[PDB]
Amino acid sequence: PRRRVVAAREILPDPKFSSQTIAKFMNHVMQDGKKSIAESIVYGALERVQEKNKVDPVEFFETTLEKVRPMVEVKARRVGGATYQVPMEVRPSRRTALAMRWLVDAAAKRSEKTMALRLAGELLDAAEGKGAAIKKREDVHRMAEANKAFS
Amino acid sequence: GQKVHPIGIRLGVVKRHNANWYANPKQYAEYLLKDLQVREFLTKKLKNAMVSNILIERPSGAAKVTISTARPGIVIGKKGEDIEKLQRELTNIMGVPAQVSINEIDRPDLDARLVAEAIASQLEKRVMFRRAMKRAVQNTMRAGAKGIKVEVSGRLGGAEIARTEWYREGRVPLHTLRADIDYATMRAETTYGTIGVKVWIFRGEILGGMKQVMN
Amino acid sequence: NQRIRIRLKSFDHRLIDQSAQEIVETAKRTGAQVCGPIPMPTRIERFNVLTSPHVNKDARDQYEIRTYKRLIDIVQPTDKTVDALMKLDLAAGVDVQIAL
Amino acid sequence: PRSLKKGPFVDAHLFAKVEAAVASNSRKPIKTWSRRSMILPDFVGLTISVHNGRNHVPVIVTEHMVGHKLGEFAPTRTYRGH
Amino acid sequence: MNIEIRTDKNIHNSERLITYVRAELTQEFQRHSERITHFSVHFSDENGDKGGDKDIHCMIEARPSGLKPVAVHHKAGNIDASIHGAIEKLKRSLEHTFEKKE
Amino acid sequence: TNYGTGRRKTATARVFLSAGTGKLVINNRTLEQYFGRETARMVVRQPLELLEATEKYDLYITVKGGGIGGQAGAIRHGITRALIAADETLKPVLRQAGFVTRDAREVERKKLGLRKARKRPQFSKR
Amino acid sequence: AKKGMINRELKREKTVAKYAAKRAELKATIANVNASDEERFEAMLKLQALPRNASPVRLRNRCGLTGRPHGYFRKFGLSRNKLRDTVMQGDVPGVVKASW
RNA sequence: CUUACCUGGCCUUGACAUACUAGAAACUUUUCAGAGAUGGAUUGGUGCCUUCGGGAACCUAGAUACAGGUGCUGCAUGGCUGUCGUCAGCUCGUGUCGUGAGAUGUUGGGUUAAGUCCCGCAACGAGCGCAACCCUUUUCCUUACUUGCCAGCAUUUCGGAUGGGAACUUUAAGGAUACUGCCAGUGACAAACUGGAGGAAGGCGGGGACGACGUCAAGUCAUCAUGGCCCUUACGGCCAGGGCUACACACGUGCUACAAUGGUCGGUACAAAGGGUUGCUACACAGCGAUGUGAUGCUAAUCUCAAAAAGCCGAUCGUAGUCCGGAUUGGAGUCUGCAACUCGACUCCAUGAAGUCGGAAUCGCUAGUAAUCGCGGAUCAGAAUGCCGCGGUGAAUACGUUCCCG
Ligand SMILES: [Mg+2]
Ligand SMILES: [Mg+2]
Ligand SMILES: [Mg+2]
Ligand SMILES: [Mg+2]
Ligand SMILES: [Mg+2]
Ligand SMILES: [Mg+2]
Ligand SMILES: [Mg+2]
Ligand SMILES: [Mg+2]
Ligand SMILES: [Mg+2]
Ligand SMILES: [Mg+2]
Ligand SMILES: [Mg+2]
Ligand SMILES: [Mg+2]
Ligand SMILES: [Mg+2]
Ligand SMILES: [Mg+2]
Ligand SMILES: [Mg+2]
Ligand SMILES: [Mg+2]
Repeated sequence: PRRRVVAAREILPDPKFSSQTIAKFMNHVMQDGKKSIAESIVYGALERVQEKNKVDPVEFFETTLEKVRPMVEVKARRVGGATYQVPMEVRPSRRTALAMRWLVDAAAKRSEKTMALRLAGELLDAAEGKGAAIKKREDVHRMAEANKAFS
Repeated sequence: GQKVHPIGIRLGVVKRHNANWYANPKQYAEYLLKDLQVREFLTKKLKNAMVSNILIERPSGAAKVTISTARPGIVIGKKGEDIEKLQRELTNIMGVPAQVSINEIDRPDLDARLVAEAIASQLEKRVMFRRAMKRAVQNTMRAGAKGIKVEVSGRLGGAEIARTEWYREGRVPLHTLRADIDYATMRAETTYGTIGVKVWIFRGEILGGMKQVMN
Repeated sequence: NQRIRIRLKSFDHRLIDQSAQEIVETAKRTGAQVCGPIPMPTRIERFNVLTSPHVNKDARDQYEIRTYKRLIDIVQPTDKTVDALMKLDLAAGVDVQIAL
Repeated sequence: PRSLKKGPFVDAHLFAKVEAAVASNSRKPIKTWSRRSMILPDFVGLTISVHNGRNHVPVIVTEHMVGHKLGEFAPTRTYRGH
Repeated sequence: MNIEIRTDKNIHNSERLITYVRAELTQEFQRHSERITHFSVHFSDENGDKGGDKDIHCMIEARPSGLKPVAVHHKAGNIDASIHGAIEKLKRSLEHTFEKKE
Repeated sequence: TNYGTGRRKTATARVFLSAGTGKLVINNRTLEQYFGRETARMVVRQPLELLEATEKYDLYITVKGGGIGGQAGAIRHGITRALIAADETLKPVLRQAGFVTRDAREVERKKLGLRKARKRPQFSKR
Repeated sequence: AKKGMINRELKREKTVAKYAAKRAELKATIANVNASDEERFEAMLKLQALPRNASPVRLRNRCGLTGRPHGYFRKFGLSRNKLRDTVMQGDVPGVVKASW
């Protein structure tokens, strides 16, 4: 806005793992206020991924999130009637938000029977290093690298 | 743009309703229609007596009309015969018998309705509109209102193009709900059509809320 | 064993409270014991009325009317108390029902 | 549909005209405005002219029509195409 | 662009008028093409059942792809004159806006 | 022994607290029976795990109005107030947690000319 | 509305009042089980033979002051146009503006 | 019916008011002709007051001014309403300045949401607007103990059901509280602005009413009133059928879907606001069902509408135009009503359409908000996906004002 500084709201930690990050991820998954189904989906995916390799689900999630987080982005600047995409750094909150959104969207566009299965597949793919969220991270790096020249 | 009714906005705040009775959901419509009929009858009967308010009350299986008049003599009658006929007509109109009471007005030029009728009379008799307006404003301010406002709209002077003209002096804080504002409207029927008259009179700010009014 | 039930209905809570206070005072003068006044849920009735003569659906006035109810019991009443209650006058706007 | 327990509906004047016609033997059409009556089984073999809004259209009542209302055979609108 | 033309009770409207208005308006404003998606013209007679020098009001409102809708009014003694005045004013307004936005 | 009242979104909870083994009843029912949703149970349980003295108390709870989330919030508020009444020294930590505060958020009414409190009809400019 | 409309409404009400008793008796006979089938049929025929205006279904509510057939608002008996005026003059007991 | 439109059949001082004359209580029972409006027959009563020789009611018959008009003109008007726009502005008196139109005040610095406030200044003063007074929600206290409530006691066909209690929830009137009040900073040492303690709540706490001077010959002669024109055996009045529901098409606002964050089946929890005597109806039976019969309690914090649904637990479905979707059509019914053909709502059996996520373009929304889930009401014999309300679950994102508009 043109004034004020709106403060951020507090997301309570999830029941099972007591993680605010996992609670925020559930909020990203949630639709129409169906948070119970959101938790069911997320926990089913986490159990599925834990089945493949025996590791802490919270540690796996945060490692994959760090893998998928962005580094650099451009914000369009309209001067002289031209786009002038100018690379810039982004705050950690934006980093986490874009990472989570990319993960969820990639899972949604995957092709398994259930949201839990395809979310687990996306987490595994991001851990490996080949996924749609990884591709969006690569593309944003590529474009901010092409336009590095400007400040 | 448009404005809320000055009385309409203060019913439960600093003013009281003009009707005080209780009815069950079934007899409410009958009571309201008959109250409107009796008001219509009284307005026509007492046209020349300078009546200001009518308070219709149904205590129990009966009726009580309170008429506020500047000329109690005409309504009362020289020998009191007129009041008997009035109560007879009221009992004919309303199923239960009605009793009349009279409230004498001793400062008529503080009542918005009376001022509006006075202006409308001159306007129908073809006096200059902004002569009548200034006369009414000066009379009310001499009476002692903290402010008065007059509005006259229509074909003033017979003009083909209708217009509105107003004059205000003193204070008329319409947006203040705790202020005593009397509002009145009247119609003047002239050979060239209708002219509308609106009067606002401000009698200071009421203190203590509806409790002071003793509702 | 006789108990008298009193029910007051009005459109003005100030008037109904005045009436109930007068009833309880009248009972106290006679010397009987009375329970109340007991407030009862108020009824609200709301109506939407178009303000433009011809066509403006969004420009309306919203009015409401409220019905206020009050309950009183008087127990161990005496012959003088009942006659005092009947003799007491009634003001308008407050419909009073007396049940034996 | 009208409830069965009430039974079929027929106007009194139309009913009486039909009984007069059947009791006698005359093929003169019965002119009427009761499009809301039901074609009773005794109506078969009679010509009944039914108002359709501005004129009376004839109907020769046969076994098929029993159960329909009179107005179902006298259309009220004139449409020929756009 | 889709054309939605409307009149009032005084003016009197017909599908012939619809076809003619659509044809003329498209012919005049054919250059912009994709820039503009919707036209709506409206016709009235003000003091209906009387006469005067203007006595008829034409309006045309157009939606340009992108920028916000823009409107134009004209008063004239005849339907054709009102339409021509409104067309000229629209042309001038659109030219000015497009030159401004470049 | 010590009483507390909790309120949240039209829901009201009456909480009675007395030192005991750890029993917890809601409307003649257990927490698992009453709340089939895990978030509600976690919310109900936060205040007494916060003081690390969960099983040294016994609770008797009644609730009315609202839905599952509102009832859970009301029950937690009642437990917090019961603890504060029982001991004065609990209030600073409980407030630091934020349980002492009473949430005042409520549904906003529908408004004239609008589909909902804030949502309004479509105004197309296609 | 027109005086002809108002007079038609009044005559319809008068006819309904005239024939209400016979209509009710015929309907009771129709709904009576112990009554014979032929009696029920005759009751049905008489009810169908009654005058049309005797049927209350043919009555339309009207403002009373103006006779307008829309916005009737049963409780007050006035159409919205006149109800707003009467309310905001202060002549309708208990009715106020609503804000909640 | 509404109804103002059309086809046809009818009346003419009129369906409604006042003025004049004469006879009759008003009214009332039956049929007959007809589509009805209407017409022609036929029964019973003869009432209420009187200086009773005449009068009130309510009819009939004649005559004349007249009634009647949803006919025209919103560009002749009153009243009412929309929009710029809750935008923050708009103006006066006394002074001054200028030949004058006019100017100052209302301009300059900070600042506020704001012509809100503090400093200067040929200005000094006022009014209408801003804010406050009004309703609702959050915390607590007093009064009130019902029909509403059940903490300590007891009895229980374990149901606050009972004897009981006045604690708690609640109900509905009256009060308190919150004022930058206090601390640490900033600014001219001014207004004012940041960070803190305490508190349920902290810097307008969140919503609702409240519409300045004025603008668009803006809308409404069809709510109503009203000037001026028009018809008067019809542009007035009564009636039966039909129409307002038509269908080569084009637009605006919605509802339902295109499924697995889901469909179906079984079990199982948690609301708030309203409605009910010409009505809501416990409960038993009959029916697959819409419903019907008997019957019970309610003029209601007492009886009732009433089943809350999303939700949770278990089973099946396993990506198919499908166990997704429910348009269209064929049979059989219930109910409301004088009467469901044109043209009603709902129930059962059978059928199973387009649709597999939608061009350019464009809309709403900053928090208990959006999204989603169900419940009630006004109108109303019956007939809501519309309108006005109620509660349940419950988000995403604001770096910033550079380019977009007002
Ligand atoms: Mg059928
Ligand atoms: Mg115009
Ligand atoms: Mg909602
Ligand atoms: Mg609310
Ligand atoms: Mg008329
Ligand atoms: Mg009806
Ligand atoms: Mg019709
Ligand atoms: Mg106008
Ligand atoms: Mg017009
Ligand atoms: Mg204000
Ligand atoms: Mg017209
Ligand atoms: Mg008809
Ligand atoms: Mg229509
Ligand atoms: Mg299906
Ligand atoms: Mg297909
Ligand atoms: Mg209905």
